[PDB]
Amino acid sequence: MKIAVFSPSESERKLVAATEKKFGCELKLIDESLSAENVDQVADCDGVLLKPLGNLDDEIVYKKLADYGIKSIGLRIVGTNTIDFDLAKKYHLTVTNVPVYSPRAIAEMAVTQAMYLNRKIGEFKANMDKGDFTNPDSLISNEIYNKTIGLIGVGHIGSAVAQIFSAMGAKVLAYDVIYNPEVEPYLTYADFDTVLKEADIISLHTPLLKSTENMIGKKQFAEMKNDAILINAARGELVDTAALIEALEKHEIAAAGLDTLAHESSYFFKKVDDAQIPADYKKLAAMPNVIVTPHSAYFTKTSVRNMIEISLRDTIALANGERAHFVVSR
Amino acid sequence: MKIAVFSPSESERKLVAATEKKFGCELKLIDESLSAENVDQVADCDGVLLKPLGNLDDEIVYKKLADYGIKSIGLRIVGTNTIDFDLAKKYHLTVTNVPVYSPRAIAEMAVTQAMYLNRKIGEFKANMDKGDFTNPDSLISNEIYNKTIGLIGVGHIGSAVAQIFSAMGAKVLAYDVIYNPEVEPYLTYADFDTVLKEADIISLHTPLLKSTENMIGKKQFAEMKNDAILINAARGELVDTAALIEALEKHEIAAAGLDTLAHESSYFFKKVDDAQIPADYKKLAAMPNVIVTPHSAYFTKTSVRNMIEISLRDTIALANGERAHFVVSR
Amino acid sequence: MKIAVFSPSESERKLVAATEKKFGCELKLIDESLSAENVDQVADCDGVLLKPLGNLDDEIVYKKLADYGIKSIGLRIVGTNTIDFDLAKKYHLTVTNVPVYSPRAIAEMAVTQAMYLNRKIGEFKANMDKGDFTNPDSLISNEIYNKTIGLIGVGHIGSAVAQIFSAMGAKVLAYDVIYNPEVEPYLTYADFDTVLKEADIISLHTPLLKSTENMIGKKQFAEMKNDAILINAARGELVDTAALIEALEKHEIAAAGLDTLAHESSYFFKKVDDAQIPADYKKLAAMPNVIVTPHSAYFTKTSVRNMIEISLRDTIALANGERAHFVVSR
Amino acid sequence: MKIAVFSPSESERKLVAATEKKFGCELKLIDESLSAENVDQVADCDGVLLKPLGNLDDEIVYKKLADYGIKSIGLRIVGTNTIDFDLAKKYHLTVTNVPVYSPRAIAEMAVTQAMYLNRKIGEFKANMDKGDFTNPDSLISNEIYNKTIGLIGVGHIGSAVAQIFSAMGAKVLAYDVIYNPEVEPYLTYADFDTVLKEADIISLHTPLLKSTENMIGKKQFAEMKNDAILINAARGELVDTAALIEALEKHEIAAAGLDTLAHESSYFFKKVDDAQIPADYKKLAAMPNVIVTPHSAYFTKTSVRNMIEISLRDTIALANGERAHFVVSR
Ligand SMILES: NC(=O)c1ccc[n+]([C@@H]2O[C@H](COP(=O)([O-])OP(=O)(O)OC[C@H]3O[C@@H](n4cnc5c(N)ncnc54)[C@H](O)[C@@H]3O)[C@@H](O)[C@H]2O)c1
Ligand SMILES: NC(=O)c1ccc[n+]([C@@H]2O[C@H](COP(=O)([O-])OP(=O)(O)OC[C@H]3O[C@@H](n4cnc5c(N)ncnc54)[C@H](O)[C@@H]3O)[C@@H](O)[C@H]2O)c1
Ligand SMILES: NC(=O)c1ccc[n+]([C@@H]2O[C@H](COP(=O)([O-])OP(=O)(O)OC[C@H]3O[C@@H](n4cnc5c(N)ncnc54)[C@H](O)[C@@H]3O)[C@@H](O)[C@H]2O)c1
Ligand SMILES: NC(=O)c1ccc[n+]([C@@H]2O[C@H](COP(=O)([O-])OP(=O)(O)OC[C@H]3O[C@@H](n4cnc5c(N)ncnc54)[C@H](O)[C@@H]3O)[C@@H](O)[C@H]2O)c1
Repeated sequence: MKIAVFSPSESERKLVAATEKKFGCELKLIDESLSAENVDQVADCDGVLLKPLGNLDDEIVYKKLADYGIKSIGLRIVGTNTIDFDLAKKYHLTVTNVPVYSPRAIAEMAVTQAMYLNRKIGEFKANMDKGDFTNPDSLISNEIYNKTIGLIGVGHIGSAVAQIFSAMGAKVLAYDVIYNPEVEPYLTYADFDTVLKEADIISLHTPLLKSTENMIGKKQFAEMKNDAILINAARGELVDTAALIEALEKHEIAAAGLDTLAHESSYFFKKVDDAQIPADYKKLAAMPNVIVTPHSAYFTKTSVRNMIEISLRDTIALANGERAHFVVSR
Repeated sequence: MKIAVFSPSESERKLVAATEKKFGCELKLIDESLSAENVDQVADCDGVLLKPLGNLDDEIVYKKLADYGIKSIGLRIVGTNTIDFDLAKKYHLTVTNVPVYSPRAIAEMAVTQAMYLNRKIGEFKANMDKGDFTNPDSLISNEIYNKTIGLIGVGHIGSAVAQIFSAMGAKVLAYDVIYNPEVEPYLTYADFDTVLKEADIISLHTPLLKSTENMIGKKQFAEMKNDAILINAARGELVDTAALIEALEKHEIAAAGLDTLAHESSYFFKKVDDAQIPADYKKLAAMPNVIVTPHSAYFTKTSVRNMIEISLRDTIALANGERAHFVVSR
Repeated sequence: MKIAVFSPSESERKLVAATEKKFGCELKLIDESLSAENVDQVADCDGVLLKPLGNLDDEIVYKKLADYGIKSIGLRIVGTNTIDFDLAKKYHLTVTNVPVYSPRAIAEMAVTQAMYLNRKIGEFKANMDKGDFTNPDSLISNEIYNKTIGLIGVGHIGSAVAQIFSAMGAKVLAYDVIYNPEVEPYLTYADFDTVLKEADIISLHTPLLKSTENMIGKKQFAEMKNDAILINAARGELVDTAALIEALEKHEIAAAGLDTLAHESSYFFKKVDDAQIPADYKKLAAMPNVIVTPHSAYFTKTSVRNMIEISLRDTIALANGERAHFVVSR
Repeated sequence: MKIAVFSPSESERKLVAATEKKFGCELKLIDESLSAENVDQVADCDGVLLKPLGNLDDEIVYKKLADYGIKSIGLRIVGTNTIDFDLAKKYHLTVTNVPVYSPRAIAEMAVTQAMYLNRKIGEFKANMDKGDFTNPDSLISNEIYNKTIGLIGVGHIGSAVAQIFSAMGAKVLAYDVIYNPEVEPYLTYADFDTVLKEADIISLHTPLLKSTENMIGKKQFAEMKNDAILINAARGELVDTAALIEALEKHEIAAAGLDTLAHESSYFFKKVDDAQIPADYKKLAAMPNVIVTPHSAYFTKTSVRNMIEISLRDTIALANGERAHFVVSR
């Protein structure tokens, strides 16, 4: 039928025809995200796909959706915080989401950042920018199969990181609160401290909770090997940025790959002026042994494709009164 | 026994003591390369270990080796272009080398640079510098298991690139003029032209011969995919640098990672002033979709140790009358 | 505390001390499974672990459990059919289970059987038993990386089979009703018929439903490649045994590995006399190109360990009024 | 051109036509091995392709080759023990061979037999025959990623066994007298004795020399784990068959898979009567924890094709004056 798609990305636009054909449906793209202003635009539609910028706070929207026969909120993301479930239940609109879009995409960004820093390519470049094309011992590297990898958390994504590294021959240790037999071939569970002590490469794969805010701080960097490489492609708030920067400057660790940062929402996904970018980012950005990507581990064709198709699939099912995989409503 | 060592790296120095214990021999360390000037320091030595800066022109050195009972010359490296094998023969100096110190060192540089450029991490950084923290579609990436790898030449190193990439799920194609059943679990043989046409990532592993100089030029960039990544951790002269720069500038290929570059001799392995760095490097280094490392793919602990411990071991054998594994002709 | 363990296996007995220590609890093993007769034995216990032979039909058991403070039925299996949930809810006894004990154990049995039949070791043995130590062409094999694998269903177990085979270099196709991004690196989804047509090795990984009873029958064997190898380490009822036997005898397929068979419960896990074993089994047993194991893909140390520990873990939690992973009760 | 072929296998016959087209040459097929009796059939031939049953004793054959312009002798196999290299030299017959036709053929036999015996599939069958369909603890297995593999010798084949096993998650240890950096991602080097002590699965990949005959005897079985699996797809004479049988009978090791056996010449590759089969084979074949295959680890399509297409290719080159890759000394 006709499904409204709000807040389409440049990348989602490229998929529309394929998607229309595959699902035998029409997509109606609207350039802003859904809000009391432009809800009058789903009148001609049977369902709705959202990428909310900011909260759906008012109920004039939640009502007018019900009026037009819409029975679902189809989210093209994992995050649900913009969705007032108070109102959702009230108007009988269920909510679907997209939790798993591509674990390998994030995983591969993690491994990639780790590789580059291990090989010290940025430091070399910094050396070269100043005229130094030597091979000093300080920039000596090592084969990845001589490395121990430490995962904090596993999940779909950590599971994938281990698969990859273990496939290159590295030894992989993980701390976790749940035991999962699936990953045993690829890693060995150990506890938190042995993992911080013995890892050459550490990568974060922990959900953000009040209990894990700042779980990597000054104490942990000191416990880490001085030539270790931290990677955080999980949640910025897991790491104490200042403790990081300091650990970096005092050489208590060797490098870092960050696809997330605390207080990122202020500048990530945005165009901005110098005066708008925070100073901690600028510090990390100026370091040849640091990578920062703007939270784009996810950003592959498959992630983008799946974000559309999984959300559409569920949303159509609930337009037919059929059953949808990824509810979050009862 | 005592084996002399010429012109070690500062990281070669770091292993010395460990090597002495592990072999149970002494290592008379001389900073500068062997010459008529320092040849007499070998008097009290059994065998010799060589890293020649330059051609070994003088003959009075080859005589004096054989007058000191030196029965072989142990290249720590793979090159031979300074050994006058004619003089070696008269003085009955058998000549060993190290051809295989760490294929995976180099394979991993090549993989590492491919993944970084695939994830377009430097293009993201180039944006972030100008205030842009978005995810435009021009920087969308892909999972490695959706890419095709094309190898020109295989060899020890290429074989290793194929193992790793195919272990991450990629299709690996390879062109070679010699068949090796060993590598078929990891790749599929194809014609040169089909490799260029079909490969998303192309990595060169072809020796520099007279018939392979500028093997990749204008014609061949023309034949590649326009989102292709070209990796050269082999020999700079395999690639026509102007053809490459033009191809990059015109977006006829997507990225390149080069550990080696035509005309590098003049500045690789040196400290130099802006004026001494060529203009073709300055262009490449300015491109956020390019990586240049200073021929450091080899540079791991493992390599540095093997450069020493493999030469030593054939040098001690030949001194004891035994078999060396890496004797060399012409 | 003290947890009763009913119907302990010989293998579970070997784990008890380790388990007691790890969980800081006492295990009380009872040789029969739980029944109205011996329920008076959990009086001294705080929870209960079951391996039911046959249905828990009567409620004298379900009551007397409640009387003694027991708040859970802790199953050391996946199957719940013996559990009268009518009565469970009635006595406020929740039910836990063990769905995932070791996917790799089943997966590895599958791969193993497949390998052996591909290499034709049994046919060779049959040849040898008669005095033939030749290498006839009919018993020529091939490298596994020249093979295409077909999975019907994926799941945890199929996912694992693909990982392994793909790691050996084989091409892996799967049909499935759900899309799972996790397995894309290891297989390629295709539809049912292409998979039956193009696979050299096919393995079943489909749950038993009325819709999948006999889904492999005469029609399918005919569609399969004549030199293909079917493996069923899923559910016996998925395959039409007579259609199988016939396909085997007419050489419409080449071999089969079966850890399950229709009407197995009559003899599996049992000691029996010749007159007690069915004729279809005896036929398949007499074929050198057939393996039948008595439903023991699961049977490793890890499966057995996990079956105990996962069921104990949950069961203790519910003894404390804490939360248990694997409920099946509401 | 025309190349004669002597004593092809019936599976060698099957490839002939395909080979002719792929090379664009003829293949004059002669059933029996080259002799003074059939040497004259080569008159109209360019080069020759050899599978000698026996010693090439006569000299008048070597003369007549060189009178027919035959410049080389192309062994399709790896053996040389029937080539009188002395006579080859006078007649200027350069002598090629095939040492590397398919390392993975054999590696995969070795892996296949290890997994079958680890899963104890034959011990289960031995039980099922006697009416027992249970899962006693004496037949419990384990996941491959919990086992340690020990390789005595590496080589092309051993290297392949290490790749596969380490790709399934196992720890691989190897003893060798030569260092190869290439294999370090897949295994870790150790002493001979620590390999025997620590390995759950042991696979031999050591050439039969005078110094390796009965390399595995009573002493060494004594040193192995008592649930160890010994795999010999190398050369029978590496193992003391009586020591092995005694070790099995006494349960000093857990299983063995042998593709090769001391004194096999007398019955491997033949059809024979009970009376002609030795008693040490009869014992082994009776053990459900043993596998004997008739030296067929090599036997894949790929091998058979390479035995022909690698010899052909060096034989055509040498006939055209070009370089052969597998010329042989002594
Ligand atoms: N940068 C990105 O592009 C991006 C995108 C999506 C998700 N993420 C983040 O990456 C993480 C990994 O994703 P996933 O799908 O593999 O995870 P998941 O959410 O599927 O599973 C989380 C896992 O973390 C572990 N864990 C739970 N509590 C923990 C604790 N207190 N301490 C340590 N470990 C704990 C458990 O193993 C659990 O299974 C997510 O939690 C999310 O925060 C990042
Ligand atoms: N960047 C570094 O740090 C570094 C250091 C040392 C060596 N290298 C280079 O890495 C490269 C890969 O090494 P390798 O072990 O594969 O080399 P190798 O010498 O072991 O074999 C190279 C392969 O190239 C193939 N080849 C030959 N002629 C060819 C042609 N005309 N076209 C295509 N292929 C051809 C050969 O079959 C051979 O198998 C080599 O060129 C080596 O010089 C790089
Ligand atoms: N022999 C043994 O030792 C043993 C032990 C446990 C389970 N099993 C069997 O093996 C199977 C695989 O286990 P698992 O944990 O990987 O699976 P699972 O139960 O976790 O998942 C089942 C999967 O099968 C697929 N599927 C569902 N319906 C289908 C249909 N109609 N046609 C084709 N495919 C469909 C889906 O991908 C689904 O995810 C189980 O379903 C079970 O029957 C065997
Ligand atoms: N069963 C079959 O079908 C079949 C067919 C052909 C060959 N093979 C055999 O398979 C075996 C493995 O082949 P490969 O390619 O590894 O052989 P290879 O000749 O390539 O190398 C064998 C390795 O054994 C090592 N070695 C040498 N002396 C040793 C000693 N004293 N102790 C321990 N190790 C030592 C060497 O370092 C060498 O690396 C060989 O013995 C070969 O004869 C079997």
